Amino acid sequence: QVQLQESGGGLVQAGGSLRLSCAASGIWFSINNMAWYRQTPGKQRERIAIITSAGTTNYVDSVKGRFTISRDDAKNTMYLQMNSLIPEDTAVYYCNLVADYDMGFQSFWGRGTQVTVSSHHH
Amino acid sequence: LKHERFQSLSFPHTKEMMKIFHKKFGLHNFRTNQLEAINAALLGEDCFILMPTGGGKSLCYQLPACVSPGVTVVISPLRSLIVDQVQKLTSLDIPATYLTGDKTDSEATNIYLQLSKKDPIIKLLYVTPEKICASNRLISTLENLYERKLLARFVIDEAHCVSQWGHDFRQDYKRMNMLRQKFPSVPVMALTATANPRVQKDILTQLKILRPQVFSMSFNRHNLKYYVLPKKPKKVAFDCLEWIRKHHPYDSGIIYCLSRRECDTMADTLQRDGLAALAYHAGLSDSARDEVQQKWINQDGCQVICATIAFGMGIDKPDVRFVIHASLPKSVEGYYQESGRAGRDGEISHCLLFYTYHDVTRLKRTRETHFNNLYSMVHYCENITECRRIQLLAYFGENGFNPDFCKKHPDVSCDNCCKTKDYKTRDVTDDVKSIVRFVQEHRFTMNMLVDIFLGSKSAKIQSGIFGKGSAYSRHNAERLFKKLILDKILDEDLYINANDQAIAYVMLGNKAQTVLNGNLKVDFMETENSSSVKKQKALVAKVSQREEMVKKCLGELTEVCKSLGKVFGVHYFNIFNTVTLKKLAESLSSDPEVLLQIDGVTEDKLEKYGAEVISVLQKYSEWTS
Ligand SMILES: Nc1ncnc2c1ncn2[C@@H]1O[C@H](COP(=O)(O)OP(=O)(O)O)[C@@H](O)[C@H]1O
Ligand SMILES: [Zn+2]
Repeated sequence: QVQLQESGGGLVQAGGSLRLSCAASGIWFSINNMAWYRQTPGKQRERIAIITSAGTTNYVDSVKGRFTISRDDAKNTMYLQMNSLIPEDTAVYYCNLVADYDMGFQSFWGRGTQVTVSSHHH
Repeated sequence: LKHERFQSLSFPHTKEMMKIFHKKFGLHNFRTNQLEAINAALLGEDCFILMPTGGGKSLCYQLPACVSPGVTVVISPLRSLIVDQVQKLTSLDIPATYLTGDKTDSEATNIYLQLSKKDPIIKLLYVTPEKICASNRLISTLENLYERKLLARFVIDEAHCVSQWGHDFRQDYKRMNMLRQKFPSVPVMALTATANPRVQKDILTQLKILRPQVFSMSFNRHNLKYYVLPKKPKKVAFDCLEWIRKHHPYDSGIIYCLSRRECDTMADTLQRDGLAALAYHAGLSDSARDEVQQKWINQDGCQVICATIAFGMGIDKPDVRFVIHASLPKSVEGYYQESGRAGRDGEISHCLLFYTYHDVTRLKRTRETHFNNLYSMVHYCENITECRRIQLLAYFGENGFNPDFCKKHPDVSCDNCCKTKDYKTRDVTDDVKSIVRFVQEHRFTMNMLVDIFLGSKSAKIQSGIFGKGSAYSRHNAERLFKKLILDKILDEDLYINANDQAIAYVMLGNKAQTVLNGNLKVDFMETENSSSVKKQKALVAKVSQREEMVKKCLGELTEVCKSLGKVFGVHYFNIFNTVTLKKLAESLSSDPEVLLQIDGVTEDKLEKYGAEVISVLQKYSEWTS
């Protein structure tokens, strides 16, 4: 019923910036909240930023200040502005949409995109 | 500040000052901080004028100069600007001239002759910055005026040119401090149209003016309509052509291009479709460049110049009716100053920004800060709801501005505010009270509340606010509850369950209780959804017989100014400005007792330009009601 397409991301030197995107598609659906997850090479998924349909945001410590989650309802798109990148941020980044109560509070996921932050030159 | 102190008419100069204000300039009422700044200047104070383009800065030093012993020395960055002001002054029989450098030594010496006599009739002496630096000839003249106490004051126009932080830094302005060294007793006056406060501050520090009277103002452009439009690539030129011919077929304008090349290209494309377009940039031969500005300023075979931002700043006229940015501006600050120079004459003018995110990647190809500014520009374009006047001023941190402007001034509404011109804002404090009470009694998600509020058969509860918003759209109902979260009346906290699944629910916010007390009221505007907007009936107000005559009259009045210009050897708009002309036509009178009651109409101007103008107005004598 819901489809999440992720764009942006890739290879970038430290200190640089990235912008992830997540477009939501479907014949009809509701939105409770949308979140960005991240998964380091040898760890499980970690919710780093989340936003509700009303605009209320919320962040984890490791990203606070640097990362800015936002949403555009007219285009049903949700961004994560990643600033001051470090090699530790190297991970897979998944988009997440949680529907509201008209649906079963279903949780849809994107396939994931690679944010690779390298230290050396390019 | 508020300069109550400088607002009095008890001053000794007030008698003479008002005489020149009414009879020489032809004006009736002072604008914001004009009387205050003028009074202050005539009391020997160091003034610092901050006003947007078209504000009325010229009067703040030109009028004082006319009512002062000796001559006022005005520094300008360009002879083009200088030439226009001197043309304006001599058109009012106010003695003035300039030493820019292209005046031959014979003429130049003749100026030094009139200044040396110590009986000078000349109140304003314009001057370029490098001239003071290079020519030690001018200095030895000024020193003589100084000795006889005839150096009235140093006016520094375009004062933002001293700052490297300004959009137009000039080296010679740093060397202006040497002018104060030799002449410390002389009052100094700085003017600028820069809204950037960071630049505004630097001007004072660099020019080293010690604690001056600061006359500030709202940098809102009262007469500019701000448009952002979708840039479908490969048809920008066609959209400019389409727009211009529809809205301003017979008025001058500017189109800003990124490259010297896009200028040439844009001009060509427009030309082959029949538009009098020319390119304008540093790539042009000096003969060509001079020929372009001749044709454009005088409206002789050129309607539109396609200029690079750098080169477009180098020339100007007061009746620019539209300014188009073909691509994406480097910054909001840059864009404001660029589009701001439109409609200096105070008449309505249009500012059109063509936007696509494609231009960002284009523009992408302290340089870290340079990237920041670009994104802020992108935010401006993508924002299609908030009033664009506020978006610009918010970038400068301007405080006080009322968001009611575009609604109270329909003629100059921005595109964003055009969308909502028909929607009514109402008070819904009652409904908000009910909502806060509902939430306070009872774990609901925002959407759950919306359904109840709407009257859905999907609603869990039917007790309280159920069906209260039965006359709300689902679009509006959702917007209201969105508003309540933003205004801190409501709040939202995350609730986690079995496996890290987070679900947001609505709780009361810090500002909730202050509403129940009755201390806070909320105003909500009901709007249509984007996919639900109804078309508007295009048919516009019918013309009346008199309204048809003022157009025709104004038309002839315009040509009379055009002719008088070439005769008197002066730009057509330095005869009568656009507002003066428009008001003459609106009177349709030939009675001089009524004409002199219009801004810009003076005894001298109505004497040497009168016969031709009154002639045209006589034809419509049987319509003057
Ligand atoms: N007190 C006033 N009353 C009516 N019109 C005024 C007054 N002061 C200035 N103007 C008009 O405003 C126009 C532009 O003023 P200008 O001196 O060019 O402002 P700026 O130099 O800040 O761009 C002029 O055409 C002038 O006729
Ligand atoms: Zn507006």
